[PDB]
Amino acid sequence: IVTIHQEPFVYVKPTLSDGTCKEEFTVNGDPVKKVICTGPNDTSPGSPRHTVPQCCYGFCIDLLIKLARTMNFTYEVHLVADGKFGTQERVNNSNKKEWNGMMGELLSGQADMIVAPLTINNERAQYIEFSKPFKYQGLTILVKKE
Amino acid sequence: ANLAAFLVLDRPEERITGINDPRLRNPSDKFIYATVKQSSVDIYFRRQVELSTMYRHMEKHNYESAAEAIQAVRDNKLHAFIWDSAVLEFEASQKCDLVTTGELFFRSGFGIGMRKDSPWKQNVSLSILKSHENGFMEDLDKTWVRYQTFENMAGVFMLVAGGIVAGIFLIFIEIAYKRHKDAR
Amino acid sequence: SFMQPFQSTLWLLVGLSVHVVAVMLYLLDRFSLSSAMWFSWGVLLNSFSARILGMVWAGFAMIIVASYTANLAAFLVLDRPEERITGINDPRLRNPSDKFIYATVKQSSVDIYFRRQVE
Amino acid sequence: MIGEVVYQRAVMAVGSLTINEERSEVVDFSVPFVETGISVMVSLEPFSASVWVMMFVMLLIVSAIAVFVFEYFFTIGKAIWLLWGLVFNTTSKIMVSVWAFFAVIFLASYTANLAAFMIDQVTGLSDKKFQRPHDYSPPFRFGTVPNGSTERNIRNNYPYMHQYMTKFNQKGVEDALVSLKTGKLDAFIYDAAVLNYKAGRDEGCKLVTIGSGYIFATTGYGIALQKGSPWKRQIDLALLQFVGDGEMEELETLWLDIDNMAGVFYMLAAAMALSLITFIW
Amino acid sequence: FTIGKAIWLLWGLVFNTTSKIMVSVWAFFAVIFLAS
Ligand SMILES: *[C@@H]1O[C@H](CO)[C@@H](O)[C@H](O)[C@H]1NC(C)=O
Ligand SMILES: *[C@@H]1O[C@H](CO)[C@@H](O)[C@H](O)[C@H]1NC(C)=O
Ligand SMILES: *[C@@H]1O[C@H](CO)[C@@H](O)[C@H](O)[C@H]1NC(C)=O
Repeated sequence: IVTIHQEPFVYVKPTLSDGTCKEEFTVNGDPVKKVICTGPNDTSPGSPRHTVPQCCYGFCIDLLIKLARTMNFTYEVHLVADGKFGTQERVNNSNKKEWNGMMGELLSGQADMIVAPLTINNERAQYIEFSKPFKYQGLTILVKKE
Repeated sequence: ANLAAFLVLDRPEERITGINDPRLRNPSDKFIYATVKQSSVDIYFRRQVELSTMYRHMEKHNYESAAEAIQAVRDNKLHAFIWDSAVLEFEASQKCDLVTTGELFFRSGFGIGMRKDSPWKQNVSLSILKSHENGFMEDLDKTWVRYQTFENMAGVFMLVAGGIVAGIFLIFIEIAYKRHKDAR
Repeated sequence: SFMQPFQSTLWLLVGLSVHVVAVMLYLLDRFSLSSAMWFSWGVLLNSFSARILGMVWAGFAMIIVASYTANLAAFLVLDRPEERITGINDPRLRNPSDKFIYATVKQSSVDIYFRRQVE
Repeated sequence: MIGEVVYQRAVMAVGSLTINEERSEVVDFSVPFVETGISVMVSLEPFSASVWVMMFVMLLIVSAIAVFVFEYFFTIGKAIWLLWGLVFNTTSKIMVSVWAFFAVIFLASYTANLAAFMIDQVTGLSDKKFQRPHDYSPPFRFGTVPNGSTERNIRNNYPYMHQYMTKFNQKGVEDALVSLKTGKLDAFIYDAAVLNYKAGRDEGCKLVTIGSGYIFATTGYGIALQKGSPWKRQIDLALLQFVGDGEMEELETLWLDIDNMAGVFYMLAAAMALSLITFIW
Repeated sequence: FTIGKAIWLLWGLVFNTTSKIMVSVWAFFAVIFLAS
């Protein structure tokens, strides 16, 4: 599985020096699962990318764990090297039509499942099958409060 | 008249309807607003063919990440930002210094990427329906999506307090000098 | 409304307040004459215990009259009624209302336009 | 419609049906296009100076320092009397005049705040009112439409609540509307989209849902298809194209005082306390 | 003061015996007019 770093759902941060990720509790005194999520150290292009283990948690990982427990699956969370959703784009010199990011990772067979806050789109559904949405929303405008 | 001029000409901070905002229809350089990358926002902009050139002029660049975009918006570098409503409202709940404005347009839900040949699509859909049925998903959402008289009047109150204390301090010595002159 | 818009018991409330402050002033003067009511009216409308009580009552009265003037100003400002139509695009015109009667003359160009835009 | 699809009497069918757990097991449908779910449809400090004490302490300290300065120039017989007279209704008069100006500015600001100020019951099923309707003398008759996704959901969630709602079960929609208008039922449980439509087209807008985001189980509508029908891909692609071209948005559009009592109580309490203090002293 | 007293009081009540009721209601009318 390949997951994109999004603050509401994927809290990506470096793991503890002991090699694992420290476990804390929420406001209502319940532990939060924090699986080890290996990925690139620097998201900036043209940087010495290293597959250091990061710690990512949130709501999407909890839903993924529930699905794994219900269908006897396993978790192999790995951050996307591109750091983007990776939709359809025009390649250089008009070589061919292909996909990058999570969509390209799924198409290439490296990851057989995508657990990320990715909305349903026509061109995405043309080549990638999508299940029933787990939440419904519509994009809005963000402006600094003053 | 002062009260009327205070109630009018206020700082309403237009709620920027977005797709229906007349000021966004004119791509003014003084108001810069763009998405992050080629993601679903850019897909929708390209799909909408009526104002493809307007959308391209609005973007004018691609930001590295949503976190960097939100940091730029917080630093007032970007006048406005467009992204999924859930992320924006979660950021607003985390920090009240960022506010979400505009109605809901293009209400498209999320999903789970999966191969067509993968036989787990039915299992995933049924599990999602079961989760929506039970309170486990509702409680998880509540835990993960639900979180937590004016500057000008306080400032003017402080200013008038300083003025009155300075006035009484000066009038003390003024009256002392007046009394000394009268009672030489 | 020229008079009090809502909660018309304010007159009785202020009368009771005048009576109680008058009897309190009488008690204070005794423990220091039909003039307490006149003093209260003069405090309401411009023309140790006793003075403190009178000045506190005057402050309350001026606060009350300021609030009443603000309420009157807000009620005067609130008028709305922007013809409730503002062109063809209006919920009242979308769903016909028996109370609000509106129509054309006969099968004229307006009628033809309405029939053509059959929605 | 579900029964019609089951017996192969209708390969494709759309009737704004609600997506349910059991429906996916028997039949299949494309991605939803309109969000819906389960919703509940029901029928001095606050005015200005909310902080109150924050400016009251400043007023007290400035009054005290003014009294001290006037005494330096009676602390209670003259200074206090003058200061309270600046809000009621020689060279020493300059400080009195400026303090009166400050009081006038304060009164004007208070009036401006009053003018600026002048110009739901439940948050869902979390409250004990739904769980324990008998805690109040009037029964909390909810009522639900039978043979529906809402009644299936309440059956799957709470048995006792389902029994209580069936104790006041009616046909709904029109019956629910007339009961809400006549006050027969405090609130009604039905599809979120239908309740939103009724609120939008309500007589006087007296009926409205509980804000937004309080949906007990958010689902969609979709379009039901026959099992194994070779139309799922085309249907979902066309629906996504429609919702990405603005057709869905276009279709959705054009289709659907008290403080006076507190003040008078406070002034009466202050007057009584002052009278008691003066009587003691 | 007949001429002086009555007119002086009437002008005084514009800004901030049994006959006190009448001057009181006149001042109330004046303040209502000012508010309007
Ligand atoms: C889950 O599925 C795996 C298949 O690899 C099986 O070995 C395991 O026993 C299953 N567990 C349960 C609890 O059914
Ligand atoms: C879950 O998956 C198993 C094996 O792939 C299948 O037998 C079962 O019917 C599935 N259940 C659902 C509800 O999709
Ligand atoms: C289904 O509808 C019938 C009448 O149409 C009604 O009598 C019955 O109670 C409904 N089913 C349930 C479970 O309420």
